[PDB]
Amino acid sequence: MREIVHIQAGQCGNQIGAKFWEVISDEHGIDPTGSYHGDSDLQLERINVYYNEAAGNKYVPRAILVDLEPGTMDSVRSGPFGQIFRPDNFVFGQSGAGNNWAKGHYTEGAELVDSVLDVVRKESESCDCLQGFQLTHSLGGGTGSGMGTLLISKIREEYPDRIMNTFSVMPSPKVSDTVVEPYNATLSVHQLVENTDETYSIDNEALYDICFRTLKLTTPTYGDLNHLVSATMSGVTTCLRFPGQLNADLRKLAVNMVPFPRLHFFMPGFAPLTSRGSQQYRALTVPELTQQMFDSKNMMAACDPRHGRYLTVAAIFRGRMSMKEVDEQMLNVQNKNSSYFVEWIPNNVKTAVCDIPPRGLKMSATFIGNSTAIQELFKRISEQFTAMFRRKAFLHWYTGEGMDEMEFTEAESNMNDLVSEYQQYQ
Amino acid sequence: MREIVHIQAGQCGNQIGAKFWEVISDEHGIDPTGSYHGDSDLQLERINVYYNEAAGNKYVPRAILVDLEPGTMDSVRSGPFGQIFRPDNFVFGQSGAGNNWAKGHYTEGAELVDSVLDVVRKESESCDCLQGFQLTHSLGGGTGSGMGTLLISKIREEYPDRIMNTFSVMPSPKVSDTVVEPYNATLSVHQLVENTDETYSIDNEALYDICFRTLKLTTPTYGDLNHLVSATMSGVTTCLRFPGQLNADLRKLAVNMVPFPRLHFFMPGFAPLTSRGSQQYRALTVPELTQQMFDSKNMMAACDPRHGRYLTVAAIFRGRMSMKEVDEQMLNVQNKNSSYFVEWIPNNVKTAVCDIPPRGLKMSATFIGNSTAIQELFKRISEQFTAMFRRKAFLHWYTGEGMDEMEFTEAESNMNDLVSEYQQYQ
Amino acid sequence: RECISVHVGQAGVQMGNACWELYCLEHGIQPDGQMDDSFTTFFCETGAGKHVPRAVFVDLEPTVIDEIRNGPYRQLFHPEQLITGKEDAANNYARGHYTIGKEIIDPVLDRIRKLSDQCTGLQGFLVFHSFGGGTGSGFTSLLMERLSVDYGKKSKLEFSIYPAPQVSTAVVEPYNSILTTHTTLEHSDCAFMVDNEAIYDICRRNLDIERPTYTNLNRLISQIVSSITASLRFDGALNVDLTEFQTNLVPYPRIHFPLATYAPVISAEKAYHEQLSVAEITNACFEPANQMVKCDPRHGKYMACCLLYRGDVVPKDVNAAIAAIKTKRSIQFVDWCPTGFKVGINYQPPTVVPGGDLAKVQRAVCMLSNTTAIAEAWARLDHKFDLMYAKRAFVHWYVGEGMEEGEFSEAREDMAALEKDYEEVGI
Amino acid sequence: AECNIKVMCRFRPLNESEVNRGDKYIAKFQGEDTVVIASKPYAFDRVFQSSTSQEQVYNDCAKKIVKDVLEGYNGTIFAYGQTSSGKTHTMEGKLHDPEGMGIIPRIVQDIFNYIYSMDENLEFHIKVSYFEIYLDKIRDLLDVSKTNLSVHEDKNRVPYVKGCTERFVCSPDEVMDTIDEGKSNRHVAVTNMNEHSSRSHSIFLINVKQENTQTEQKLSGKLYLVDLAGSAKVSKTGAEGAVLDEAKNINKSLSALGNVISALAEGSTYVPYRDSKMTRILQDSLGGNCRTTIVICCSPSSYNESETKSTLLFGQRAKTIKNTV
Ligand SMILES: Nc1nc2c(ncn2[C@@H]2O[C@H](COP(=O)(O)CP(=O)(O)OP(=O)(O)O)[C@@H](O)[C@H]2O)c(=O)[nH]1
Ligand SMILES: Nc1nc2c(ncn2[C@@H]2O[C@H](COP(=O)(O)CP(=O)(O)OP(=O)(O)O)[C@@H](O)[C@H]2O)c(=O)[nH]1
Ligand SMILES: Nc1nc2c(ncn2[C@@H]2O[C@H](COP(=O)(O)OP(=O)(O)OP(=O)(O)O)[C@@H](O)[C@H]2O)c(=O)[nH]1
Ligand SMILES: Nc1ncnc2c1ncn2[C@@H]1O[C@H](COP(=O)(O)OP(=O)(O)OP(=O)(O)O)[C@@H](O)[C@H]1O
Repeated sequence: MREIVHIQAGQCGNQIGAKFWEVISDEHGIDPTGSYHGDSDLQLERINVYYNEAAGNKYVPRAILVDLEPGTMDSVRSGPFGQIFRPDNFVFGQSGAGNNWAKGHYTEGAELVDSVLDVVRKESESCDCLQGFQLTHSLGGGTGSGMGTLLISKIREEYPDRIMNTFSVMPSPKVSDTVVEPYNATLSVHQLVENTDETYSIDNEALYDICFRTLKLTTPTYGDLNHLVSATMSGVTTCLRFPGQLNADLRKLAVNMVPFPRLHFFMPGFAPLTSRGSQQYRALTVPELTQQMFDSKNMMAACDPRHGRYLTVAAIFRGRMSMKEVDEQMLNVQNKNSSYFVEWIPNNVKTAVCDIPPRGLKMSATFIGNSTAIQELFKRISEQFTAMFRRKAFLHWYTGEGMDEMEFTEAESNMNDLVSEYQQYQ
Repeated sequence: MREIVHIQAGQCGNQIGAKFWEVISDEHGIDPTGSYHGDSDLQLERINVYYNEAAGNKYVPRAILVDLEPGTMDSVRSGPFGQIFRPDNFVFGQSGAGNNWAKGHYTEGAELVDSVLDVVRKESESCDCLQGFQLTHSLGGGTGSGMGTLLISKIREEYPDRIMNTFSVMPSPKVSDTVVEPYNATLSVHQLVENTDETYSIDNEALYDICFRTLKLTTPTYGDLNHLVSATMSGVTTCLRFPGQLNADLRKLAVNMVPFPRLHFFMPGFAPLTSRGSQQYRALTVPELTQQMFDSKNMMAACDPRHGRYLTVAAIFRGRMSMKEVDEQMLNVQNKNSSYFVEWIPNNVKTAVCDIPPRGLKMSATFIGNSTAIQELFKRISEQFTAMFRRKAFLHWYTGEGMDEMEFTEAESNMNDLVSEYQQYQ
Repeated sequence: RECISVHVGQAGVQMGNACWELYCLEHGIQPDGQMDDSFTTFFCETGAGKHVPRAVFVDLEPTVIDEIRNGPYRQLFHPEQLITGKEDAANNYARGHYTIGKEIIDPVLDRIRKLSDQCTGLQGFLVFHSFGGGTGSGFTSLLMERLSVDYGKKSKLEFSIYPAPQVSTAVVEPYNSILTTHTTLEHSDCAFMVDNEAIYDICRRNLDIERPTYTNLNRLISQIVSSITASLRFDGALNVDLTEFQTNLVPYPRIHFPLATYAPVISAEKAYHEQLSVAEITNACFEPANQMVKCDPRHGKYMACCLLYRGDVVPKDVNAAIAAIKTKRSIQFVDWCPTGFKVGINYQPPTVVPGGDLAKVQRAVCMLSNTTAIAEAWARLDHKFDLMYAKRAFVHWYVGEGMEEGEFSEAREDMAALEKDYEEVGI
Repeated sequence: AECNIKVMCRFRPLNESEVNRGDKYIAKFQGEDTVVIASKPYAFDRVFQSSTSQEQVYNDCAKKIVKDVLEGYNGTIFAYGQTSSGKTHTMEGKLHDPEGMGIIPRIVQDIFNYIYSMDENLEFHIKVSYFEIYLDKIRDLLDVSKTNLSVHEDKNRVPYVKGCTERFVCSPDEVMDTIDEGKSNRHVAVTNMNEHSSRSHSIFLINVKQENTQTEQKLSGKLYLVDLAGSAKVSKTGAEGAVLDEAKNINKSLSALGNVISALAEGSTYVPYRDSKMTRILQDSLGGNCRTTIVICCSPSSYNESETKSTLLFGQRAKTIKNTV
């Protein structure tokens, strides 16, 4: 019933994807070996929505790990939950892309894309009725942006009616661990803007910004950053994994958040985000959570929403709570801040709640926002691309794989178009 | 119901503010950890008027500690009741003001005032219905007078209808632990006279004068001085923290004590003030308390009231008592001393009583007086400012932060005006 | 005399789970499926010492259906009657009507046929849904159109939950409500309405529940829909039937929108202190803030009014109460219907659920009344729709399903036709 | 510099499915420029009545466009309307007959007849292309192998098709041959409203390149011939099964360009051409160096009164548009 096919592309997509199966396995109460040791019967009610049944009451995940570097799979396979994945799903190349979009899209990806399409076809026909695709990648690099965006195009050709969901991390100028980020970035959004129906814009610097102020971790690693973004992946698919008073499927989130076919780049958020040294000094009631959800500094994107206007926003709550306090908080949050909300839509908020909260927390929610402040990211990314493209810097490596410079200009044409599209509705 | 937002600015404001939460916590019966261990049910009736409810029956105080010196917060956090405060409320800078009003108001305060306005907005919207602001600062120094008076201006802009209460200690020539007191003093009263609705004028030398005669402490520290002034902070807000036969809210005290918009500088006092070696030789009946309340030497200001005339006075009693003896004492105290009371007002006294006295005392009261003798403090403070300003002494440090010398003259224009205002009604 | 019902959407099944637990405890039906002519209207006789409701919970999304199968009330409802789909409507009028709607009506429409053939005294139909969603908008108009062309003459008691003026759960609910009302304006005989923040206001002031949930909201809604059909179940001094709601409330075939309210709403500790008679509750239901819809009745004029009482209510003091309402000039009736009062009484009193929020009362009342006050809500819904329609907001999802821009214009002008009818009839 | 897009209208006679139902002839004409429907005038450039034959429509609408596209500018003509409105018969008709043939053979014949009238030194290089946008894929009909082509940008950022079969043609009879085999491969489905229901948008290009040997001046003009499908209601057509998927992709396109005309009419900032890929083809026609002429088709029956009123006001929004010619 409404299965979701997971596909982990790129290095970062494998990390957050590995953490995604980790955090939800504790919610369903699945051992790392694959056997069930939970407590609730509702965990088995919708275990098939992500997993597949097998002999001995073992549940293998419907994960397809793809990467052009075999060392990444060795780290994921040797992890805590690395043994639960299927060995057949671990398809991979031998030579890395080396942070080149042309290699992972034309030459290095084309030899492997024939091998992955037969694998995802197995997981697609084996299910009862597939709903969509939950993909994880990074706009930087070559294997994430090149090969990850390639199979988005092929899956659009084969399954044009299904939902194409993407949890994509993207670069920024303050934190940049790669020189070829704007070239890889502008080439990836050309495919995401046309093919995919929904995308979550996650900025890496905001993952560090949120851990200083609210969580105040003194020694944060990448695993801590994967924990908070993977919670958002669990929040979006909570309504169909457990029952609730007001269920909202991933398609039900799409129609409320995607007012136009191109304006589907969202801005995720999550709460409660509180340190252990300040957990006792906080009330779990919803008004203290609602002010944290719509906070300018709480979200995992560096774009300040006060510099623009929200096109449409969704909040999927979790846990047993009172609906009047939930619904009335959505009223005062938007009318008091009417300047930060478009007047040509009467109600920008979408509500949803579930009866089964995460383990260890009684009250929680996930913030999903499509705002016009995201064009600031497209502004700085476009200027970094135009600054390096205007003298043809770092393009001769791309031409070696048969790539034309006009495609960079066509990607540049798409960049200012979607920028001007967000500027139309502000 | 009628919440009060506490904000501790400056070094001395943090000390008396820390003592303020200490003395009232024993009245409400709150542990330093945050749990309740009292005896009466009325303590929980109005615990929300200062505290916020949390999980595990824990009550965090609605205190916002602000200071430009991080060493002060380490002493307050490591105190007896330092662990009950919220860690998020501990906002602070790194570099001290160094006793400069311009630094804490224009440059050093402006970088932090953006950080504190979002914190007080959280405590303001989280409450049911805010009543006012209970602030503590010192007219001396830079962080108390500069940054503390700055946010008074910003809160007046955001909340012009709410009450702005200030318990402000001020300098004197006999006891002066700082060279830049009159410059910091005259700049602070320019903001307090225009923005705030009510202010308590506390003189530091009178805190020492009262401890010799009545209390006769042989080794008094600053903590002993904080105890007697913090009792006055509990007396002003007793009517809404516990029930009484004649309740007087902080706004009900304002209209009786503030006959004109500028004449709101009060003169606090407290009784019983008796040593342990003379407690048995005193009667707790109200006539022995009333003569101590209106005594010239009992108050915590060095201005002698016999040299002027009382504009208006208020006395908020505490404990179960007889109203006839209370009311009749207010009659003979004013008619026998008609020279020390204005003839153009028929009744200068305001009465109030509560049924729940402090712990360890059965009878008590707080003296609140607006008298024309306070101009003597403005006289000596103005002469010290004019003596140093007439040759531009100690002004070049203020000009480094972009401050103009005309603002010192404008502050000097306000000084003689409010001095002449008190002289009009004497 | 019998009647069948179908529940659509999360709003329907949540009221379906809440109303059938009320119907079973009234007739002494234990939740295990077993315990004379009182339960025959809704419940059947399954051979010997066993019953089954005349209910079919239909929904495209399967989370609510299997929860009822794994819920506490497993043995009451038939396992086959609990129909489940394959893919959610996803908040779209078109998706629950054409793609997912067409492939599931065939199991559903033939079921209500043969489920009615075993019956003999089928008085009509009553549905439960909400036009704020997709399955409640598209699939509901499809089935109601599919049975109206077959039966036609039988009644249809619609119970839709409209969005509030400022509170709202979705963002595209004007598009969902404006399209489904284009088909409901002509086929539906009558349609009672419920609101979101209004019913919250009932439990906030009178019932003092500062933290309610949808489970509490559906209980008092179950009291409303159970009290209107209480005349046919139990014996009454003045028995009324489901056909009375068509004759006495619908002055014109395209003005078929009554309001809904209920009284007395009172808590346990407050029930013993407050006096219970017909005079105080007769003034409570006509109180404007005591309605289930944010709408001022003083602005409009009541076209018709119906009253249905329960418990030990004699016909003397109830007639004196309504006579005081006639001379009270706080509200004004329209000149086109001076004697716009339909009184009813049933002997069986209002029950109470074990552990419920409502208290036990010896009498109750529920008022359904047509009025011209609801034109401003259609003006409000039509006004906000023009803001989004001018920018073509959220349109690419509907045309991606198979529709076009034309029927959006038909949905706009059809509601525009309703406003000119409401201001004309309100003269 | 700026030329207004010519908006013309055409009504047809009642077909067999409408006269037996008993629909009333609501089409009321007032002169040539304006038409009255339900006591509402709708001003246009030229309204064609039901008695207008195939040759009469061609000489009035697309006669000067043959001269404009050969002068050096571009050209584009397309038909908007509902199913059974007469869009296929207007453009396609019956090609092998002299009278019953539509516009697209008449466009071909006028180009070659004009070349024979010109002097010999003007060398013409005409290449034809023909594809269709079906199930959100640009399937080529000249070759059956490839089913999806890409749309890339040229030197001046004007989008156009790449990889399509550009057949170089010499004689006019060969252009008639490739049109006939192309229409034979067209996926034409059957429904209740029209047996010959074109369920997609057939784009036919005639890229006329010309250059003079004496002056050495090269000129080119893109001549787009688009024949779109009908915005029909599912309740009227009674669509079920595979035809529902065909209805989705066509309705996305006509709604997408409907946003373009409303965006261009009201004068938006962004002008979202990139909603649907069908709208990407028509960028140069509506906001390029082209001379566009929209010819809306409608039925005079009372049964299609709602969709036809939407088509007329859609035409009124098209009148306020201007090209960057
Ligand atoms: N929040 C996290 N971010 C990560 C993590 N690992 C990498 N990154 C960030 O994502 C950026 C690029 O993503 P990747 O590491 O996956 C580069 P990729 O594997 O796709 O290409 P190649 O390794 O060259 O084959 C990278 O520069 C980091 O800023 C991680 O574990 N957690
Ligand atoms: N009654 C009390 N008075 C105090 C106490 N501490 C200081 N003071 C008096 O207040 C005077 C100035 O107040 P502060 O100590 O707070 C100087 P401030 O912290 O505002 O500026 P900086 O320390 O330079 O950043 C000071 O000279 C004392 O006369 C105290 O604990 N109790
Ligand atoms: N009063 C009340 N309203 C409800 C309840 N459950 C759902 N609703 C209403 O249903 C509306 C949402 O539309 P639904 O038809 O339920 O949507 P859905 O069931 O989530 O399915 P999708 O539309 O596909 O997302 C909300 O605006 C609610 O007002 C309920 O238990 N009580
Ligand atoms: N102007 C006209 N005069 C006479 N007959 C016409 C006219 N227009 C259309 N017809 C008749 O209609 C028939 C088919 O109509 P047609 O296929 O053109 O409908 P359509 O609306 O163009 O379909 P589609 O929705 O596929 O575009 C033709 O065979 C022809 O006889």
